[PDB]
Amino acid sequence: SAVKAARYGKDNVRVYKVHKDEKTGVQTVYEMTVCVLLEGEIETSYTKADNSVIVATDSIKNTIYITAKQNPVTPPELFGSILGTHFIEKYNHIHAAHVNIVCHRWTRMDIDGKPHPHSFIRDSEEKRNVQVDVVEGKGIDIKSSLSGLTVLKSTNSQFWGFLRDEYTTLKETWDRILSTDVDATWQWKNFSGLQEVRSHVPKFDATWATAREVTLKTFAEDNSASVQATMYKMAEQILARQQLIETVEYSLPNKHYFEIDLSWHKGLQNTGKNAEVFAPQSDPNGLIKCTVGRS
Amino acid sequence: SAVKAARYGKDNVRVYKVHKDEKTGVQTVYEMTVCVLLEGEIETSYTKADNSVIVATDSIKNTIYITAKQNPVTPPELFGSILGTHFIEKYNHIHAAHVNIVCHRWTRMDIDGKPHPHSFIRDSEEKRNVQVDVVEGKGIDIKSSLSGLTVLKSTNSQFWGFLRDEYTTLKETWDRILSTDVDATWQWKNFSGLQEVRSHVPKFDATWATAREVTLKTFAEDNSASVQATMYKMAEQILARQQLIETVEYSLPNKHYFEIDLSWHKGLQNTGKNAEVFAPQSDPNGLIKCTVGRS
Amino acid sequence: SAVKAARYGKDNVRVYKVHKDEKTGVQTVYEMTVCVLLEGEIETSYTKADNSVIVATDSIKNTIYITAKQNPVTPPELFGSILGTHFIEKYNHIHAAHVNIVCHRWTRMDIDGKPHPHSFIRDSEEKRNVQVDVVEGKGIDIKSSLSGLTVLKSTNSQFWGFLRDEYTTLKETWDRILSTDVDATWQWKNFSGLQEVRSHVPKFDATWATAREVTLKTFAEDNSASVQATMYKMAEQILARQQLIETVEYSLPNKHYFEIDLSWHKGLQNTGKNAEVFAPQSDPNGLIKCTVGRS
Amino acid sequence: SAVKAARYGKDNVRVYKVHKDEKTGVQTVYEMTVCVLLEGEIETSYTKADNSVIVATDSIKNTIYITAKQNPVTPPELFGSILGTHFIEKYNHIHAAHVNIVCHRWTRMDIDGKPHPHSFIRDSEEKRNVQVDVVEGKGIDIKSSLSGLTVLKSTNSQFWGFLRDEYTTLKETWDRILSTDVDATWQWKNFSGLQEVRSHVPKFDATWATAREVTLKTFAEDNSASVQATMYKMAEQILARQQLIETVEYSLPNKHYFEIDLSWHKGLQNTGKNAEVFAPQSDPNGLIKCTVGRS
Ligand SMILES: O=c1[nH]c(=O)c2nn[nH]c2[nH]1
Ligand SMILES: O=c1[nH]c(=O)c2nn[nH]c2[nH]1
Ligand SMILES: O=c1[nH]c(=O)c2nn[nH]c2[nH]1
Ligand SMILES: O=c1[nH]c(=O)c2nn[nH]c2[nH]1
Ligand SMILES: [Ar]
Ligand SMILES: [Ar]
Ligand SMILES: [Ar]
Ligand SMILES: [Ar]
Ligand SMILES: [Ar]
Ligand SMILES: [Ar]
Ligand SMILES: [Ar]
Ligand SMILES: [Ar]
Ligand code: NA
Ligand code: NA
Ligand code: NA
Ligand code: NA
Repeated sequence: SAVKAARYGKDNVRVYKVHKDEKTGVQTVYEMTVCVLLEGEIETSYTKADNSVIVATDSIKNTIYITAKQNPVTPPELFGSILGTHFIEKYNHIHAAHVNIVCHRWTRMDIDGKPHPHSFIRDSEEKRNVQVDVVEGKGIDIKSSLSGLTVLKSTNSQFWGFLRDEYTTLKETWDRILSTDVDATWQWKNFSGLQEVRSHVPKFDATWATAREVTLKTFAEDNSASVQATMYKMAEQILARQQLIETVEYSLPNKHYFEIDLSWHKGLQNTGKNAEVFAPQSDPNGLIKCTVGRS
Repeated sequence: SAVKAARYGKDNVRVYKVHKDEKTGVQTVYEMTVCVLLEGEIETSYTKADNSVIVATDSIKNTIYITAKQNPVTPPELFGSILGTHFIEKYNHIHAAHVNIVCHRWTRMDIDGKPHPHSFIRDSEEKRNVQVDVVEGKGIDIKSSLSGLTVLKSTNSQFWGFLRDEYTTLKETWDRILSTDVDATWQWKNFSGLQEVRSHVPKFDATWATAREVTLKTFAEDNSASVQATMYKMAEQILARQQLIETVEYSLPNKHYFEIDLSWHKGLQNTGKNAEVFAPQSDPNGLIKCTVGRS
Repeated sequence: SAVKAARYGKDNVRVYKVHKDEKTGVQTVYEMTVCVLLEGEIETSYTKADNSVIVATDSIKNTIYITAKQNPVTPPELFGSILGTHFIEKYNHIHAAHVNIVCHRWTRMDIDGKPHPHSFIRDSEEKRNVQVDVVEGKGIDIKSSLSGLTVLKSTNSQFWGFLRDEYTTLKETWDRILSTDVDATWQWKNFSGLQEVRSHVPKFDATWATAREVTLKTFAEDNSASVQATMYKMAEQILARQQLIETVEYSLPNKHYFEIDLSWHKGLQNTGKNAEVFAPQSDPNGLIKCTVGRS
Repeated sequence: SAVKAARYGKDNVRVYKVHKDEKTGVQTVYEMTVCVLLEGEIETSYTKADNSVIVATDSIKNTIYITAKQNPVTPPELFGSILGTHFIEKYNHIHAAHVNIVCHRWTRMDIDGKPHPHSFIRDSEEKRNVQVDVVEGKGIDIKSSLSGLTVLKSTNSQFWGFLRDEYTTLKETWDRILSTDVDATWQWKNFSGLQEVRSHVPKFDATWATAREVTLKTFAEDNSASVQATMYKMAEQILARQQLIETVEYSLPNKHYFEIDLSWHKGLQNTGKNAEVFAPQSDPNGLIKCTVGRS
């Protein structure tokens, strides 16, 4: 036997950081969950009980906290790049660092219409994420994403003209509910190293803001022919607005809301134009995926 | 043997309802999860296989959908009262209906600064809940609550002057992080029946709004001596603002954020006044509970 | 305003303990999650920022670990009694300790048909639990439970002769699937203190084993008329087998498995006697509860 | 813009099937969760609102139930192959079917030492899984796995001789707890189509049984130098025992159990040789991955 592939490190490292402006009193908080997995000349740790090649996962955890102490943790694309670059530069035998960051929302509270200097609310479990792959000799590959953005529209969704055969029961509809959890990923041009990442820093927050705004506006305004057709419009708009993105990927559940026929009870009319009460379906769910690039 | 207590019915009934203003085009959505459990002269279903006394849980589910079709589903205090009253009035042998409703957030989207007529976002997993106990001859007992309201303040939290003995390691602090998930419950005066509930309908949304506003403002503005002292201030303010509430109950985790001593690494200073990077603790957690009434 | 009720302490305290027989080499592991909440003369911590009455939740956590070091952690009824008794005896102003323990399964591995001396498997997420309420002057109230015991029978379940009215669509059946997650609780006679608990120690493991055996055998062998009728048989048998139990409580979901009519496709027969493929329903679920005592 | 990649279908399809031997009365149950995603000439559904190319996700769901009715659902490698082959053969424009199956445990109950004919227990949340990729012109690629197999050993785990630098605090140890959740995957030789899969059917259950037995025996018996060294031994043994497997992959968390120094309290000794009470750590966790092939 032989090792064909190997990576190891520390997962689920919870990190908080505070910035304190001691001139204004304004405090800003950041909270994330970090995973760092390393690759390199480590096969002997598996094959020969050779722990000399192991940078302990416990040491990787310490390094995450130290790096957060020594650097801004925002945007997460930059933090992940600094952290990944540390491992491949520090250790001659480590050749790749794979950094995943989940950013948790701490939105400043408005109290009596004024932003509070040091109080925050988790406005929803929506995440901003990065996957930063730092590969010696191959630069820095960044995928940025938003996930767990849960939305619903009560009309201006349609689904008709689909294939109908002996497996088909689904009625065509010209007016349905559409609800999803948005998972949207934008894949950056390869960066040569930390300098090139730093040269583009403002684009990270700006492209995340664009991706979110385009997702919400397209969802709300598209008289949707399908999940497929609506998600493609989101992707093409995001590509049009940031030349440093190569691809946009959407992964969208179709979280079904079924009509309830109540006509068996006192002739109640609750279908078609009279549909008011629906049964949200926990499972199963449509799952629709696209990766869109430049033609 | 004998039945000392019995209740049964349907749990986890997911319900959606849409209101459509066909004059303005504005659509409004409501989504909840409903549980209805019945009590009454039902012991023989347990003791003698006597299913004649069982209103099938499947029929309870149908009744939830029918009631939602025939009535507004807001405020949940009213909906729960209508639903509970249905079972004790319809069935001579059913003497109590216990209705629990969890209300899910669907907040109207703002697109280009304008409220969208039919698109919504789940802004966080915060819930508004009711427990409505409709008991034949004993009226309607309502407990209203907000839950899963997750907040953090980065300073203006203290914890000192606690008991110190041979079991104590905790350092006193005059400046710490405080984070919790707010579970706040207000218990209404007993109502005689549906008419009395209906006579107070506006107070339900108003008292929920008060409970939330008081929670957020007190949390943000109290230079906290403890979770105990801060939560008591929230309760006393809510009681002062609604005479139809008898008690306010808070159940608050203390979601700890630990300092990380980094002085072992290049003399890094990350404690006390220099604390920037913290380790959020998933478990264990302080758990602090109060029920506050009028003196 | 005034404090009507108050309790506080530490939740979600994960504890592991190992016993090592250094004569046989056999090691035995225990893992639990502990919650301790205290009551007593603590209202001033809420009303006057008086932290002098607070035994810090951090100190409660330390005390859990110290108590586990100084005592066996099995059976959990005894451990919870020792832990609760510590707080009301140690602190003059603490008058109640409420101890909840969840016991996690670590079942010894059988390797090549021989029990391994120090390797364990989590055979399912089934829990053994206790709630121990130690109240100064009122002794020790223990509720023992098993929970998350997930079972299914593919036949010998029936449901007919239930109430049928204008809310009813459910077809009577003489042959259905029955599946549940068993939550069974047995409530002990009040104990005067730790000595009386210790005098009954063997009964705790024996009564848990009885409750589990009776649950499984009754579920498997009862040609069930309803969840109600089957659960009552379990309760009456457990009461018959342990005179120191006062009540037995079951809380059982009816985890529905729906027939799928496939007759629309090539006349496939998949209902009634021909039913082979079913759709497990995640929600909603029947929820059936009983408390059974001696007549 | 252009579609670079696209797949869609139905996720989270819960399926139950019963087999009834009407000669012996013995009933056997199967429960799974199925996902089917299709690829093919479907880009116009995204780009031009062309629903004619869409086999509705609802129809994919119907097809899963119909296929389960018409075929055995075991082993899952065969069921997934039949299901995937259906879509690429039935639809000229569908060129790939990606079938993921999670198999849920329903283990026959033993009542009074006799196997019960129709009663089952979920002995733990351990899963048996398949990923079956059926690609027109490229045959059938199967990855088999077991997941959520949670184990602990209380000794005969070591971790020393790892890299020590200015980022390192971890003490070397010659005796620690090792606990993990086993995720093990074996990747089959490419199969030309359904006939070749069928020709190997007995090997699926046999190789799953081998993978589980080798995992448990190696974990229990290896005086472990690291997670790396132990998992490699499992992989090399599984490869040695089934020539139709090309690779074995393990993904293992190191679920840490920390010593608790209690020497601050009455000089209690709970470290090193005296360590009895430990603090299970929910997060962070080491994460160790290998893919092993033939040299
Ligand atoms: O088995 C282990 N492998 C590692 O890579 C590691 N790092 N810290 N502890 C560890 N234990
Ligand atoms: O066993 C059952 N009990 C009930 O009360 C019920 N209601 N619907 N189905 C049911 N099954
Ligand atoms: O606010 C707090 N209340 C307490 O009771 C406590 N105990 N430890 N830390 C604490 N913080
Ligand atoms: O938007 C949709 N896309 C689909 O592919 C689909 N299939 N069923 N319903 C559907 N809705
Ligand atoms: Ar952070
Ligand atoms: Ar969409
Ligand atoms: Ar609703
Ligand atoms: Ar608070
Ligand atoms: Ar334990
Ligand atoms: Ar039952
Ligand atoms: Ar199945
Ligand atoms: Ar291992
Ligand atoms: Na390197
Ligand atoms: Na009645
Ligand atoms: Na006392
Ligand atoms: Na095809």
